[PDB]
Amino acid sequence: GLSDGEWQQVLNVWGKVEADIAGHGQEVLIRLFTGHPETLEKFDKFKHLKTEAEMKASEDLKKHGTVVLTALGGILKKKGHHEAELKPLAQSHATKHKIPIKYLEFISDAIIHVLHSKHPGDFGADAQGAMTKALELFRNDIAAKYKELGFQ
Ligand code: HEM
Repeated sequence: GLSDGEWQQVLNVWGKVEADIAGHGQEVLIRLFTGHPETLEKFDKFKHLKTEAEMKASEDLKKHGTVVLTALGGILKKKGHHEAELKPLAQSHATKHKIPIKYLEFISDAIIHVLHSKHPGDFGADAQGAMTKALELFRNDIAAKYKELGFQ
């Protein structure tokens, strides 16, 4: 549950991501895969990437980064009213992709990391607080659908 002020910050920060959605998406996935290599194993089309150089050079990884952040942005722009947007993602990630909620925690923190890296001194304390809350909300609503499905 975010305030309007907080949502305003979130969508303000998001404007940064939208100026370069592929570059941000790329760096988030790279930060995830290198921070937590077990996550790479969930992708049959990235599992071949051994090195970070190969990750950086991967146009298909950048492509998927675009897909992921496009979906997250659509959800964020709903300001919490994202049940229709979120339900199919929860279902596919639980039932088809089999992604534990721990990995959503991982990518949440990775987004925070990337924003500081790409915008040092331009991602203030209030901004981080708002973005973190928004990602927690997202995660918590997925977690509810996971529980429903009995998925661990
Ligand atoms: C912000 C969090 C995330 C968002 C918004 C997101 C969004 C999406 C979308 C829109 C797709 C394609 C449609 C679909 O299959 O439902 C997808 C596919 C996929 N996602 Fe996620 N995802 C997120 C996090 C993760 C994480 C943390 C993992 C694994 C560690 C993951 C694993 C996958 C895999 C394996 C696919 C299918 C890839 C393929 O073979 O095309 N996702 N995701």
